[PDB]
Amino acid sequence: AQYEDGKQYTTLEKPVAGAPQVLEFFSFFCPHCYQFEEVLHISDNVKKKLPEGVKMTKYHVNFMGGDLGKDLTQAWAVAMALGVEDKVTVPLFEGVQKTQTIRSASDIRDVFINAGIKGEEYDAAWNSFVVKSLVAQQEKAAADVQLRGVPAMFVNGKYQLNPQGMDTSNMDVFVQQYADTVKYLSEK
Repeated sequence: AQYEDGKQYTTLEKPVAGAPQVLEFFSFFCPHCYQFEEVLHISDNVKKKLPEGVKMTKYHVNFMGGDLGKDLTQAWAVAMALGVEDKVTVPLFEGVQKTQTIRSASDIRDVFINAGIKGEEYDAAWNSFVVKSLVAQQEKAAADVQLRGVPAMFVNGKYQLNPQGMDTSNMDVFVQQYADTVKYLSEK
């Protein structure tokens, strides 16, 4: 058929109860994640095709970058808690991978301050238990899909996107196929 298990997607042996409808994992240290987000715009192309009432969730991972990697997962929790993901995603990626001006937790915080988040507001969130629970949620989600690498995307806790089984191509047909596959999976 057009969409096939083992081709554009695979099926989790252990489906995840209560999982987000569309769940993406990434790291700000991850070179292909930079490409996915800043060049291919995978997240945004997926959203433009998602059915009504389907939300996208995006989580950061710890296993790249050591201490700074964990700081970035905690900062991503802060972004989620404050609802400023669309203000910090580009400067965090560029800070880590383009300019390489993000080397410490303070450097991460600078991105938020420069983006207009008040210092008080960032620090209260950073130190909050709401943020510690959001870090834990991100780690738990990774365990639940038995995550091995990033970038990665899962639909309804049952299906895993398999870009390896899609076209190389014009980047753009790849992106289109990826977004079309997510939409098919969401309706499955």
